[PDB]
Amino acid sequence: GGDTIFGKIIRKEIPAKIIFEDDRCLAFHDISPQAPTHFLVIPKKHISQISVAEDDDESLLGHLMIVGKKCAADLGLNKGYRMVVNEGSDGGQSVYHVHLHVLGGRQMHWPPG
Amino acid sequence: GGDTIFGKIIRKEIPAKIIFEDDRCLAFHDISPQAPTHFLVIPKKHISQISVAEDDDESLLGHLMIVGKKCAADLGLNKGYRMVVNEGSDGGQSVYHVHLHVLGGRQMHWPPG
Ligand SMILES: Nc1ncnc2c1ncn2[C@@H]1O[C@H](COP(=O)(O)CP(=O)(O)O)[C@@H](O)[C@H]1O
Repeated sequence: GGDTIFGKIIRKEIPAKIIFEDDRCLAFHDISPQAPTHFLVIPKKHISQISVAEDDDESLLGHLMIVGKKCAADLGLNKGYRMVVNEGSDGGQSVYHVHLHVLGGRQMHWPPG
Repeated sequence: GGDTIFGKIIRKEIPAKIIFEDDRCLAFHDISPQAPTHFLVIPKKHISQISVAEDDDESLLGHLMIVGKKCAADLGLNKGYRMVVNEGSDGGQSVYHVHLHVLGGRQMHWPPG
């Protein structure tokens, strides 16, 4: 689902510590975590960045989060966590396939970067 | 609606520089801005934290995101931005009512807190 490394991972072309999968997304642990628990929830539809998402991707986008809070519960993150979507340069996006970051396992700080 | 500060704002007790509103959500500038452009998007129905959210609130959550991107774009955050949702303790939540954070203007750093 796309011409980025997230696509290769979705296509099972390369490995990722896969956490959850359904027909429209895939959750896996970040290869370079910034917290004890750091995983990603990505959709299989190739949306490059959130600013490019359609009104018609609303449920899908909400699914990513739904999936996000579920998988967090199942990783023993009962004390809280932070969810992050980055858009472009200023935002710090590393891969141009939209995705949700879920980080837990320590105190997250303010500001959020 | 709500008991919280955000319930007070949904019910116009205290004003807010409203960027957007609809039947489902409300977007307003943050009074403790962490970047040049820093705004919040809360749903009008009371969900206090993301872990108590049902699969039913999926499109409403995708909607906060869709509106988030709309507003960032309407407030001209063309270089990028970052959306952050805070969960419980570890997440740094004090305001117990679901809310999407949108930050822009400056370069956002990694890790996100
Ligand atoms: N009257 C208000 N108008 C706009 N934003 C507000 C108001 N009161 C509180 N907020 C904002 O609520 C946001 C914080 O919510 P949380 O992320 O859940 C908790 P914390 O600030 O402890 O990290 C802050 O950015 C703060 O400025």
